[PDB]
Amino acid sequence: LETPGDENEHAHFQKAKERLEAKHRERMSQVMREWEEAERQAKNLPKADKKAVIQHFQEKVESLEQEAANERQQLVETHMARVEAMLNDRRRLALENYITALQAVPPRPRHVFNMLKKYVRAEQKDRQHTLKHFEHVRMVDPKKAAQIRSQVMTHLRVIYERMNQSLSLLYNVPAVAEEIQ
Amino acid sequence: LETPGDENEHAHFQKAKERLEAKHRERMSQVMREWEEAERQAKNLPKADKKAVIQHFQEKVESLEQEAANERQQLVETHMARVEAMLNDRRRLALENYITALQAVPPRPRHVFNMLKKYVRAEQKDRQHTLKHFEHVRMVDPKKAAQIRSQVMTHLRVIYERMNQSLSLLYNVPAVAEEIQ
Ligand SMILES: [Os+3]
Ligand SMILES: [Os+3]
Repeated sequence: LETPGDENEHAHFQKAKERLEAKHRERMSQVMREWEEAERQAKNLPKADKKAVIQHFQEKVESLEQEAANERQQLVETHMARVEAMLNDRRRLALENYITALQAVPPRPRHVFNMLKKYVRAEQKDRQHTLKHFEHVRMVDPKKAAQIRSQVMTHLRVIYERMNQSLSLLYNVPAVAEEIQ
Repeated sequence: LETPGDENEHAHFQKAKERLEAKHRERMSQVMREWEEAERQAKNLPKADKKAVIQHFQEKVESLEQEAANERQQLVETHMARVEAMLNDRRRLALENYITALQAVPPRPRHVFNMLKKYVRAEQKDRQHTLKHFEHVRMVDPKKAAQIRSQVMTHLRVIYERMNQSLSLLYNVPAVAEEIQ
């Protein structure tokens, strides 16, 4: 995670969640094994002791379940972070590329557009992505999402303003205006 | 979901979440499209109206995000339900199969055990599965999990009692006792 090179991320990301899982079960089952033995003694001990063993290990697992939590979030935040940089970086590019329009003999009307749908579908990936991500916050931590709606509302609005502000660049190139539209 | 036959479930399950996703984005983007147009009018209207349009669609999306929620849970509960029946059904079987031991000439010491690890690893799938499932409740709806810990604690305990109570059937067959152990 702190190094990784194989381009495709879902690959890696999947692999990290994967081994994150092959790791917890390991430490977790060790407790379900330390617990079983544990009770195997409070078997002929007071019922008060039986009870404390239960409450002790009942807490060790919460401990672990917590570690893993954090541990897992730490993974996600990265992905998201890595995902967004891709998404922004691509977008920015298609801008110049779609900016490179298709100026020459017949302004490659098929390229302009070919290029356009890149920007568009791209910028949609943003919107589509910004949204998914949020739903998560809506569920998992309803309060967390409350705070962050004002924040993310602004974002979506930016894309909208941008997108149209992009299409509105045809208001600088008349030929392909009615031509492509 | 109400019919399905292709054995493997993860397959289907994946497919259902899949189309559940190809469906929401559809209805969702329609709102992000009904919203954009909407604001495009409150553009020269009072700032009070601009504000209501915002608050109206801000609520239509919560609506949808809610539908989808429910809609998605409805999927999960099935899977879990289908998953558990597999898990129980298999287990029960390995019991008789592992019960079928390996009685004959040399009580297929390699079969008894071969059979055993089926039961075991099986019953672990239970424990492993019961646990995963719960972590979900711990996160998503912390309160939900609080209620249900007493319930699921009992379960895990049952497997434990069972498992050992199974191995302890060798206390009925002496040959393979020291023989396999
Ligand atoms: Os995400
Ligand atoms: Os599950």
